[PDB]
Amino acid sequence: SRTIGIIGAPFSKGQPRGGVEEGPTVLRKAGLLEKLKEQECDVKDYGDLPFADIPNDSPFQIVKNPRSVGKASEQLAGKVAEVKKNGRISLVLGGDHSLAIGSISGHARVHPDLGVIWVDAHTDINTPLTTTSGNLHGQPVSFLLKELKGKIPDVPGFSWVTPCISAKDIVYIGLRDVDPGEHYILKTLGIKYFSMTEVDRLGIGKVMEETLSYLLGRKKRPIHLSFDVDGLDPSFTPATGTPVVGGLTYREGLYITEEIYKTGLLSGLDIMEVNPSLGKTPEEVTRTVNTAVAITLACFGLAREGNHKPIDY
Amino acid sequence: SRTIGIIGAPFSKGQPRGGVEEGPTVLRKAGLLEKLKEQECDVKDYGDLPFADIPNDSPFQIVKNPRSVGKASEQLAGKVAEVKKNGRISLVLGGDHSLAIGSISGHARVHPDLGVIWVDAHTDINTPLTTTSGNLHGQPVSFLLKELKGKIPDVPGFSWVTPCISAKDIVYIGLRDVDPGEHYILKTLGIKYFSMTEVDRLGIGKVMEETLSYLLGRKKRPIHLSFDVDGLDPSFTPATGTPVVGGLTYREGLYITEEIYKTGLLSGLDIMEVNPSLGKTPEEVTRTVNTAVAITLACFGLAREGNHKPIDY
Amino acid sequence: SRTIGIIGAPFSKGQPRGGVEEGPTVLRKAGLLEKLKEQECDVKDYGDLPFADIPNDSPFQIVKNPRSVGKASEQLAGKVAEVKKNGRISLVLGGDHSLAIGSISGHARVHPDLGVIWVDAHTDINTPLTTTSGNLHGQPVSFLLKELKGKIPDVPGFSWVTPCISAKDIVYIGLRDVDPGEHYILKTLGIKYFSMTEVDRLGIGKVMEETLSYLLGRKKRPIHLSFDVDGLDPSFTPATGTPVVGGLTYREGLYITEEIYKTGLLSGLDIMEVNPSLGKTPEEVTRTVNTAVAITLACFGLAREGNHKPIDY
Ligand SMILES: N[C@@H](CCCC[B-](O)(O)O)C(=O)O
Ligand SMILES: N[C@@H](CCCC[B-](O)(O)O)C(=O)O
Ligand SMILES: N[C@@H](CCCC[B-](O)(O)O)C(=O)O
Ligand SMILES: [Mn+2]
Ligand SMILES: [Mn+2]
Ligand SMILES: [Mn+2]
Ligand SMILES: [Mn+2]
Ligand SMILES: [Mn+2]
Ligand SMILES: [Mn+2]
Ligand SMILES: [Zn+2]
Ligand SMILES: [Zn+2]
Ligand SMILES: [Zn+2]
Repeated sequence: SRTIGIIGAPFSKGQPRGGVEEGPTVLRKAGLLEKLKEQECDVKDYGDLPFADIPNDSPFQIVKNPRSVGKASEQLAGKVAEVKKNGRISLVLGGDHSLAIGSISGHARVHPDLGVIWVDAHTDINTPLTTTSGNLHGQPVSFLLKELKGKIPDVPGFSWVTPCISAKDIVYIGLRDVDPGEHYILKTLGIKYFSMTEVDRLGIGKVMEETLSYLLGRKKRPIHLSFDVDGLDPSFTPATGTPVVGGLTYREGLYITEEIYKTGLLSGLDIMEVNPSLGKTPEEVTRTVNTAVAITLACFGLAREGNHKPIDY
Repeated sequence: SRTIGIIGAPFSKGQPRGGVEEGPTVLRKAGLLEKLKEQECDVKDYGDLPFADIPNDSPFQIVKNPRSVGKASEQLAGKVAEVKKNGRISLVLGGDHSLAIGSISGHARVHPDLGVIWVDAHTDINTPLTTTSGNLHGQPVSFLLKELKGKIPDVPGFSWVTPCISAKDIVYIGLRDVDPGEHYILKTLGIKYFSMTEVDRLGIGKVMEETLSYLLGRKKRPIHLSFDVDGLDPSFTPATGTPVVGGLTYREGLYITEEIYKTGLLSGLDIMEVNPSLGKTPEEVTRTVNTAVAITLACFGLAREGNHKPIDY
Repeated sequence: SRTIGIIGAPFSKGQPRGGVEEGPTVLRKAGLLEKLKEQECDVKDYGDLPFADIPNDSPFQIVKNPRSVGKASEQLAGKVAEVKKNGRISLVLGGDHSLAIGSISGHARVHPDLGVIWVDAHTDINTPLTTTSGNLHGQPVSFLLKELKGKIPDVPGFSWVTPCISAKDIVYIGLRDVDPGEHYILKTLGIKYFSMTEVDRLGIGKVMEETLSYLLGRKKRPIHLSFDVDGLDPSFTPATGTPVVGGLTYREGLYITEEIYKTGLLSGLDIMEVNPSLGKTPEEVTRTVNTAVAITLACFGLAREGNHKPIDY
C-alpha cells in the first residue's frame, strides 16, 4: 500500500504572480484527498504550511525575496523530513517551484540516496549570478547540486541549505525553454536530460525506459518526482505562470507518472505551479486543476488500463 | 473491389441520452454513401432498421430497457447475416454500442471464425451483475464471450443470444476508463488489449502490428471492427455520450483503419455512438460527424498518401 | 556561422486568395530578422522583390495567371542565385508555393547537386494537364522534375525553365491530400515520401533518419527545404489557403527543422503559404505567424534543449 503525506505549500514569492499560493486550495476542493482514498491509498494531511511573512526582504543583488523564499523552503524541508520519518510518500501541493529547494532537501535528510526526475519546460538551474530575471523559481536546482557549491554566493535566507544531490542523480524531462548559462551548466556538469527534441525523437516510452535505467542503474533507490505543471503543453495546463508551447501531452504526462508508480520507488512528489488566477476563463482553471489531479492520481496507482481489488468480481 | 452493405441502426435505449438514434441520419446527409461511391466501392443501402417500440419494458434487476435492447440487436443480427450472405461487408451506422451484440452475432452466424478489433475508451464488458449503471451499451462484450456463459443471467430480450467468440478472438484499442470488475475480467480471461498506456509506450504503428499478428496469427480470417467514436479524443469527436480525455488522435484513428483496410480482411464494421445532440455548438457536431465519416472512408480504401485508378494519368 | 540571405517574395497569383502576398510583411514585423540576429546568424536582407504586374495574362488551357507566375519565379530564381553566389543560405519568405519553381531553380543554378525536402500536406506535382483546379501553387514540382520533361506543355511565362532535379533527389514529408494523377506520378517516378501514414507508423524521429540517409546517401550535398505552412496541422497554422486536418504537430515541425539544421547542409529555405487575411481571428493570424517564425529559427540553430556561446558562463 502507498501511504502518502499531504503537505500544502501556499507560497508564491519565488516568482512575481501571487495566484499560485492558491494551488493547495483548489487542488483540495477538486477532491484530491477523497480521490486518493478512493484508491487503496493511506492518506494523511499535514495541512497547509502557515508561511512566515517577511516584510523586510530587499533583493540580494538581482535575487528577489530571498529571505521569504529561503525561509519557506527551510520550513518545508523540516515537514517533508517529518512525513518521510513517518514512512509516507511526501506529496507537496505547491505554489511556485522555488519550494523544490526545501522539498528535495528535507527528502534527502531522510534518504540521502534519492534520485530526482524533474518534469519541466525549464531547467530551473540558474544561479544567483546567471539568472537575468532574479526570480527564485528558476533557480532551485542550482542550490541543490553539490558540483555547483562554490558558484552560489551566500544568499540571505539559505544558510541552512547544503547541496544534497550530484549532477548525475537528476534527469530532466520536457525541456523547451533553457537559458544560455543554464545550457552551459547542463553540458558542463553532464546532466542527463530529455528535452522536447528527445521526446519527439525517441517517444515517451523509450524516454521513460532510459530515465529509470539511468537513475536506478547500479541500485534501486528512492525516487523524487518534482512535477512542474508547465512541463505539459499550455493546452492542458494553461493556468500557470511560465507557459511554453510544444509541451508534453496529457497522455505523455500520465505515461510518465504511471511508469514512475510501477517502479514502487516513488518517495517524494512535487505538484507545482498551478495558478488558478492565471486562467483566461473558468474552464482553463478547471482544465489545469483536473490535469494536475490526474497526474497526481497516476503517481499513486490509478492506471488507464483499469484497476481491481484482490477479490473475485 | 470492396462491396459494402449499409445498415442504418437508429437505436438509443442502450444508454440514457436519445440523440444517438440520429447517427444514421447525419452520417448519410454528410454524404457517406456518395463519398464511398466516389471510391471504387460497391455500395448497397439496406436502410434504417425500423426498430420496435417496447412500452412495457421494466428493468431486470439493475439492467435498463433489456427487451428493447435485446430486440434491436436480434433484429440487427438478422440483417447483418443477410448482407454477409450477400457477399458484402456490413457497415452498421449505429446509435449506442449495445447494438454490437446484434452486429457481431449476425456476422458470426455467417463467419463463425471472425476476429474482433474493438476501438473504445471503454471495454463494454460489464455483466448484468457487474454493471453499476445498468446501461447496456457498457455490456455488449459480456453477452458475446463464450467463457462468460454461466455468469450472465437470463435477461429478458436476449434468449436468442449465444456467445459466438472466445476471449482470445478479441483485441481492444484505446482503453482509458475501465471499471474494476471489467479489469478483473480482462486479466482473468486473458483478453489482449492496448490501453492508452500501451499506445503511448509502443506507438500506434507497433500497436497495429501486434494487434493484426495476434488475431491473424495461425490463419487469415474475417475481421470485425467495432468502432466506438469515444475511442478518439473528445477534441475530435465531442458529440458522444461518454467522452474521456487523453484519447486516440485523429491520425491514430485513421492509421488504425488504414491498416485494417490493407489486410483485405475487413468483413464487419460498426461506426457507433455519434450523438449530434450532444455537441456544445454546431461545429462540434460537424467535427464529430466529419471524423466519423473519415474513419469510415479509411476502412474502405481512402489513403492519406493518395489513391489512383489502373490507368495511365 | 550560418549566413542567411532574406528574400521577400510578396506573390499570390499561384492561387486564388490574395492575402498571401502579405507573408513577408507580417513575418518581418514579427521580428524575424531581429530574432535571427539574436542568434549567431549573419543576416542580409535583399528586400521584398517588386513583382511585375501583368494585366494581359489569360489562362493557358486551364492554367491561371501563367505569365505572372512564370515571371515571378523567373525573377526570384535570379535573386536566389545571387545570394547563393554570395555564400549565404537563401531564405525565401513567400506568398504561394508556385514560387518554389523560381526558388529551387535559382538554387540549382549555383548548386546543381542539391537535394530537396518538401514539407507539405500536398505533393504540388500536378502537371498543366493533370491539374483540375488550374492553380499553379499545386504544380511547382512538375516543372522541376527532369523525368517529367515531355509531359509539360509550353506554358506562357516558363520558357526560361529547365528541370533541375531528378525524382530521386526529392523527399516529401506530411502528405495527406494527394490527387489521383499526383499519386500515379509518385508511384511511377518512384518518388520517396512520408505521408502522414508513415509519420504515424514510424515516428518523426525515424522519418527524419530515413529522409536524410536517403538524400545524403552516396555523398553530402546542399539541402533545399521548401516548407509549406499547411504541412502542419491547422490548429497551429490556420491562416493558410489550403488547410488539411490531421497534420504535423508543432513539435514534429520543430523536430524536422532542428534535424535539418544539425546536418550543417541547409542551403535553401522556403517559408510559404502564410496568409494572415485567412485567420478567423486576430490570434489565429498570430498563431500562424509565430509558428512560421519558430520553424524558421529552428532551421538556423535555435534548439529546444538550449543554446550557449563558447564562453564560461
Ligand atoms: N529561466 C527563466 C524562467 C524559469 C521558470 C521557472 B519555473 O520552471 O519554475 O517555472 C528564469 O530564470 O527566470
Ligand atoms: N463502464 C461504464 C461506461 C460504459 C460506456 C459504454 B460505451 O463504451 O458504449 O460508451 C458503464 O458500464 O456504464
Ligand atoms: N492538389 C490541389 C491543391 C494543391 C495545393 C497547393 B499547395 O500545396 O501549394 O498549397 C490542386 O492541384 O489545386
Ligand atoms: Mn517551468
Ligand atoms: Mn519549474
Ligand atoms: Mn466508449
Ligand atoms: Mn463502446
Ligand atoms: Mn500545401
Ligand atoms: Mn505547397
Ligand atoms: Zn515557476
Ligand atoms: Zn456508449
Ligand atoms: Zn498553396
